[PDB]
Amino acid sequence: FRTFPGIPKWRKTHLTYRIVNYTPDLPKDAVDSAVEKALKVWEEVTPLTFSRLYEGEADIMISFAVREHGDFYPFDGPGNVLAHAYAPGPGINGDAHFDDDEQWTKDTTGTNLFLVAAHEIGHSLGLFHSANALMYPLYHRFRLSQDDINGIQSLYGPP
Ligand SMILES: COc1ccc(S(=O)(=O)NCC(=O)NO)cc1
Ligand SMILES: [Ca+2]
Ligand SMILES: [Ca+2]
Ligand SMILES: [Ca+2]
Ligand SMILES: [Zn+2]
Ligand SMILES: [Zn+2]
Repeated sequence: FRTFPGIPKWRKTHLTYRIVNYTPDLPKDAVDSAVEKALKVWEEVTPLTFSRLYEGEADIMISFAVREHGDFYPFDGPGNVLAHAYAPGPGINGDAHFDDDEQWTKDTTGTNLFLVAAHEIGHSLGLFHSANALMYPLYHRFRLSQDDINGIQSLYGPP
C-alpha cells in the first residue's frame, strides 16, 4: 500500500459528503447506491462514519464532469482516465470527480461506478496506488484486500 505525500489523513472521524450532480447514464438511485455502497466499504473497517449533505460544502464533494472542470487535471474524453479524487484536506481536497464521457453502469457492460468510486473514495481518505488490491491503478464476490485494509487502518484505526 501507499499514501499521499506528507502522510495526509482526515483529522476527524465524522466526515460529510455531497453528490453535487449526476450522470445521464444511470438513474439517481443507482448512482446513490454505488456511492453509498462505496463509502461503506471503507466505513466497515475503520471508525469513520459518513453523513450526506444536500446543501453547502461537504468534505467529499462528488461530481460528474467532462474535459476541463475547475481543477488542474482536465479529463480526456472516453477511455484513459475514468476518474480522480484528492487527498484529505480543505477545499478541493477529499473531492472525487468522475469522467462523464465514460459509460457508467450498474453492471460490467460499461465502466462500473461502484468499483471506481470505491477506489476514488480510497483517494479521498488518503490512500494512493498499491503495488499488488482495490487501490491498484488499473480497472479490472468483490472484497477489500488486506493490502487495502492495511493502509486505511495504519492511518485512522480499526472499528
Ligand atoms: C477501479 O479503480 C480504478 C479507478 C480509476 C482508474 S483510472 O481512471 O484508469 N486511473 C486514474 C486513477 O487512479 N484514479 O483514481 C483505475 C482504477
Ligand atoms: Ca473537499
Ligand atoms: Ca477519460
Ligand atoms: Ca457518461
Ligand atoms: Zn477533477
Ligand atoms: Zn486511482
